[PDB]
Amino acid sequence: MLSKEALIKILSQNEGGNDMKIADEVVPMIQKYLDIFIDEAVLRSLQSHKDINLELSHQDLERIVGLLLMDM
Amino acid sequence: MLSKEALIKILSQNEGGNDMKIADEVVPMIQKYLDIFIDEAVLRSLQSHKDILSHQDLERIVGLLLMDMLEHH
Amino acid sequence: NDDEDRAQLKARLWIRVEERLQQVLSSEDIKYTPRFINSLLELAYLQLGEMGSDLQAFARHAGRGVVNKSDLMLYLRKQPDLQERVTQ
Amino acid sequence: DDEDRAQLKARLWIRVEERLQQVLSSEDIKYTPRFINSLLELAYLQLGEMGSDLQAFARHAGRGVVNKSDLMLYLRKQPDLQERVTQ
Repeated sequence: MLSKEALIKILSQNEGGNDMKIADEVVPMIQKYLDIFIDEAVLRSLQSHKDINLELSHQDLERIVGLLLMDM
Repeated sequence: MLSKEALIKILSQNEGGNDMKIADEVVPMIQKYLDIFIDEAVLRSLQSHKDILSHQDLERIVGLLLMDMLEHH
Repeated sequence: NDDEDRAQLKARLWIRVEERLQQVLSSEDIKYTPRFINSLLELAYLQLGEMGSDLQAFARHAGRGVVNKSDLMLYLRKQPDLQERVTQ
Repeated sequence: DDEDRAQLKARLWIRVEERLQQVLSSEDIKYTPRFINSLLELAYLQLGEMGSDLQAFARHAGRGVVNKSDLMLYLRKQPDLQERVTQ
């Protein structure tokens, strides 16, 4: 499971000098959220590839992620 | 403009018993948000028919309005 | 007693929406249906509900029982434009 | 600091890969390099958006440390996640 070290650094990517401070009981909650996030992305991507139509891409994920962009 | 106590009742529509309380300061800000929201809805609607005002005009631009409004950038 | 309130709310909101249509339009004689304005009214009513729900959660988060400017600013944190215009 | 983005993503890929192989029953279905890349960026960016929101919510409450009520507020509209994330 994603080490607490990485997680705090990733969550802090958008600001500050020093990383954010997070209470101890919250870190494993975010670790679990992360596991859920990627499990949803993948399983939904798989389901999408089946509805339309063994190998997933740009496009199975694109199709599953909402109207969020974070690029363009 | 609009009211000040009516906004309270509309803003609270989703909550249980007693209405929410709002600082005198914030009332004119929500009032402005409302006007902007209506203005954006109409202009986007009007640009949608001019490209391509019905129930369909508003429906075409609605998804993007909400992303852009109350929300992001 | 509460149905009468709701109806007069949507009615007074409807008036502001009308005052907004007429200004924003004109300058360009334009068409709009009673169903268009009705839909806009409804959408503005719900949108206000959604925001109100958030502002309430934000005031509560800080332990206040009254909505702040800081609550509105937080609600609009990803919207620097609305943050600016809504100030004055 | 684009160098930090690469170092942290490499870390992220370790768990991402673990999870890809997990609900895969350990190697059964293929993923393209684009799909891996996209998933990684998506995971990395979402964590960044959330962290940023967590920090703002903590500060809104006048705290310097992110606590449970911030996460719960972030997850306010997903009561199922709130539970899952604590269980």
